[PDB]
Amino acid sequence: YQRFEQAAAFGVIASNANCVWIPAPGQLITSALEDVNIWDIKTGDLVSKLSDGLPPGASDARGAKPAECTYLEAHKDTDLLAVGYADGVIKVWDLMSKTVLLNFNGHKAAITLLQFDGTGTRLISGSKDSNIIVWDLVGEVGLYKLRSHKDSITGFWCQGEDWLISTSKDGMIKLWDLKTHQCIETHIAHTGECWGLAVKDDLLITTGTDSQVKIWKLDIENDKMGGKLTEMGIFEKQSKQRGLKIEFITNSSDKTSFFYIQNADKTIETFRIRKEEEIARGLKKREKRLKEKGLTEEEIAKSIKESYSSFILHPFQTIRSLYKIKSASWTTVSSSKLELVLTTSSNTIEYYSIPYEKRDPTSPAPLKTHTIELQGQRTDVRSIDISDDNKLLATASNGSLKIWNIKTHKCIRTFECGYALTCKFLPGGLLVILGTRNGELQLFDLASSSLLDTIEDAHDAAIWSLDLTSDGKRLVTGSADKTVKFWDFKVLKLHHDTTLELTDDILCVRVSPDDRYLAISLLDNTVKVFFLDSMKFYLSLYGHKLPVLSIDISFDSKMIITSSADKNIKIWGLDFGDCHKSLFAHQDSIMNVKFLPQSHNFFSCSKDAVVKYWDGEKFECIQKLYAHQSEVWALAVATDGGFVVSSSHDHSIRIWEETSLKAGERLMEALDLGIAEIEGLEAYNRDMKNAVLIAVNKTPEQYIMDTLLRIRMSQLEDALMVMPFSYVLKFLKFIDTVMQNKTLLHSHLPLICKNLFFIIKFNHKELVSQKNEELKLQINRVKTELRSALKSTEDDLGFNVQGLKFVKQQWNLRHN
Amino acid sequence: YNVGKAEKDGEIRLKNGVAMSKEELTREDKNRLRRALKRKRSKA
Amino acid sequence: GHTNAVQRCSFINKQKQLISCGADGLIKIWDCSSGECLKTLDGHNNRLWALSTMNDGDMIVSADADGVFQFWKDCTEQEIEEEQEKAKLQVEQEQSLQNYMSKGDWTNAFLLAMTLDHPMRLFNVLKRALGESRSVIFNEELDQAISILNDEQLILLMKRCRDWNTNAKTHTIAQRTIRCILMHHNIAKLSEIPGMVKIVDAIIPYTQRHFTRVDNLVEQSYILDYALVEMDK
Repeated sequence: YQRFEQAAAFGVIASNANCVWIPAPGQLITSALEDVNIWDIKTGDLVSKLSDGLPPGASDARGAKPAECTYLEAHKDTDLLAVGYADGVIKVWDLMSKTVLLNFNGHKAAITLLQFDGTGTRLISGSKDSNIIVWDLVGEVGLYKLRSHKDSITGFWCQGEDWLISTSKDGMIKLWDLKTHQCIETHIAHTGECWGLAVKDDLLITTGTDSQVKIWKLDIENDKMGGKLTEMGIFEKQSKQRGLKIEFITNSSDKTSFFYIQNADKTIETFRIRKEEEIARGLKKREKRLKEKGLTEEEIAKSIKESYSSFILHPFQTIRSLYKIKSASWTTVSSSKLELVLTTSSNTIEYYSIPYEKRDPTSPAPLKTHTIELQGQRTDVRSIDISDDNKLLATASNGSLKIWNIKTHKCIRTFECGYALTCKFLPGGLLVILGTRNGELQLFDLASSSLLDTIEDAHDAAIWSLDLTSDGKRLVTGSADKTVKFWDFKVLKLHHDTTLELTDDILCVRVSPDDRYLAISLLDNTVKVFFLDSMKFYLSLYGHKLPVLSIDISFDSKMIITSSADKNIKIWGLDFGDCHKSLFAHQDSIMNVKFLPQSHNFFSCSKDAVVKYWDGEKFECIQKLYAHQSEVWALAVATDGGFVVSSSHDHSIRIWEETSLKAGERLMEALDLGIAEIEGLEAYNRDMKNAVLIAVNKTPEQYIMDTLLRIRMSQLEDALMVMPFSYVLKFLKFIDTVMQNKTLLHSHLPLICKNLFFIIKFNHKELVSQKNEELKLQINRVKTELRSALKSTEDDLGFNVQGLKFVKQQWNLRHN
Repeated sequence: YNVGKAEKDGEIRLKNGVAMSKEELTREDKNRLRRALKRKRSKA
Repeated sequence: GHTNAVQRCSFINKQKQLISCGADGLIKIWDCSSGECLKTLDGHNNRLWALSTMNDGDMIVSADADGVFQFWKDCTEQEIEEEQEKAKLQVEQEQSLQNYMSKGDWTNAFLLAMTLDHPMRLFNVLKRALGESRSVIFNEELDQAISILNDEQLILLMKRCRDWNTNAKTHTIAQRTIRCILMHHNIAKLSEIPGMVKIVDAIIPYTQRHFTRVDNLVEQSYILDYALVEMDK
């Protein structure tokens, strides 16, 4: 067999990620599923597209869906782009070279936020796994992990090396000490989640789930053990939905500050930071108004605290868009006007300009200056088709019908229509016919670029299916009104010919290539085959647990495939209607199945985002194609069979083209290292008057001590017997050095006693024979501190047992 | 007297004599304790 | 769910809930959407014929057949605030506790661990506070902290000291803390605390076992003395 590989992917302008604006209105960097698009806002054309490589369908290609981009961060000075993916992988991209420089893998979940430091040598990443990791770009390593948060990292602020403020979906705000790698402060930002965080000097603003927005002052140098973050006031934004992102921009000329609160709904609410003189002017005025009202000074002071937020903040303007907003970013700040750029969940980029003078804007609503919409569709494509010449691809979606050039991938024409469900080219490639959900049939002409005819009363319900005979003169349309209607093309207008009334709703109607059979899928889990010439009932196919969603008939009119919502593909013979094989193809409903022309091999797409290549004779899956991120709604096969086009819920149109040591010995080694260091320091100090230990970061006494602890007690006594006498003198020296460290002595006092006494007992004879005066002093010393440490513990034990006994006596006396 | 189960519902007390409040335990400590309990009940 | 006849039924919280009274004297607040009894108010000992609501059920009055009125006031908003303030305080104490341990402020970290009831942290605070004293019982500040403990904190602390004592690897920390308590408290007061005696019942037998040990270790330590005299020969 031949392999199918992703030749091209297009139709996506902005996926589920943020947008990065770069000055030249300048260019915009947006995510396109696994790839990153760079757009030019003025022209609306795609400048460059970043793709790592490994096209889907290749043998080297991975066997799962590629990870989508989730966050985009670009360091303007260094011309680097950091891209975070849904699997927790960070890829640093050389924007000039359009290639991957570094690859970081430290997160177990999707990356929620990336941030270059000011100097551009260190990169901070937050992910849905609740960890913040600070990377070293020059070193290509993860410096450390910050692991206090118990949920996804929504936002964080780090403008200095010393401190970091982080927000998470668990509703906590945490101040980090980057030099100690610890959390110093923790406050509950909001009663539920906490979603937004923007910091400007001491001012700090956070947004929760509701309309409440809190204000805090950031006094980093307070150093009281608390109060580095103190809540000031609460102000309610108009939008009741959660606030996702907050961003500050300052006007250099006037030092004025503005920010927005991007809402989960179709609104961006902008605000202004009042200058200090305005606040003082307002404070004096409001005091006069309240004083004139007769309020007491204490009440006036309390009122000012209640209305504290209003003094700093002024609601500036609200931006309303036709579609839900996915991300927004400040572009340019100037005295004349204020500009914003945003991306919607409906696959478009919008540019907004706000002209203003002094406190308030000049115009009631913002000015939409630019939009990038031509190269995409707002709603998901429900049906696609390929012209007989294999050059034009028509993609019908809810509200628009767009037509593309398979070679250039550029949309040629756009037509406004209803909720289109099925589309098919007429022969010659010059006309298109749609079946809308309202029961309307719409016919379009490409050269005229306009609609020729509309039949409003074509069907009483949704036209779920629509097919054409090989001659191209007859049209068969199935609808949820339980009827099949035959139409003729006469010079161009459509005339109703006949009606076939069936017992249940109709989901698919297919005409055999030889025009002899007509297969109809019904909502009662059956497929009915008719003789097209006579409309005489021929066969009924039974065996699907759930309704059949697609039908296709082999080129020689011998086999018919049926795919259903029960996840099974059934291959039938038209001679008698017997089921040759039922294949458990996909893990979800199978939406479309098509035969490859002049062959019995067929393709299948399903809601599980997989396109599979099958052998119609061996009933085996040839190739699994993992490229789509969501449901694949429509599929189309070229007349030649050269390529297969699939469109998915993710707004992407993809073209597939045919191509050890034992105890005692470890102790002996530990003694050699530790006592070599101890002796070396002792000799060095006397004159004045290693790699392993440095790596473990332990003093020589502790290194030996840990080795003793790990030795299992059942092995400990026998391990010490193996030690030579030369190592026993080493052992005694080690005990001598431990005696000086009282903290280490009492921590492991019983263990040292058991070991020391066993060594002396086992080889007492050789110890006494030695005439070393230095050894005598060590034993004299080791005796004294050993007794005192033991007696101290015994003194506490003896004191308590008598005292606790006395307590019993008094309770007994008073209660008996 | 013998050390038994933790009297409070939010604490784990082992027969070793060490008590562990669920609040103070890290997520990593809690996971291994849960898996350790899973082994204990399995053989039981 | 009513044990007897339901005499009154009125909607509260707009469509969300329904409140009903019955001859069983019980007022049940139901959820209309799910049809489940969220709350049961029992302030009457007889049948309830009359039930009036004001401000969408923010105020509810029910009259018993005996002649008793119950003026119910909604307090869901009040109760959640108490929980939020309690939760806010707990988060502060946790963070302050961690900071004190890292800084080594054992005297302050001891108090927080007692209030929050964190045994592992309490053990580490006492264990490492003891280690510094090796280099009256613990410290001048920390002994004072133990002294000011009230009866409830003492009983909790002695329960930990009881459990730590059973293990020979951790009894040392238990003995000194007990020694500090005896040395900085009125022994008469300690006896009167209910349950203190039963806790002291468990400590004494284990203390005697630890005393029999260690004392033997003192005997074994004289092998060094016998080594020295042999070397002197």
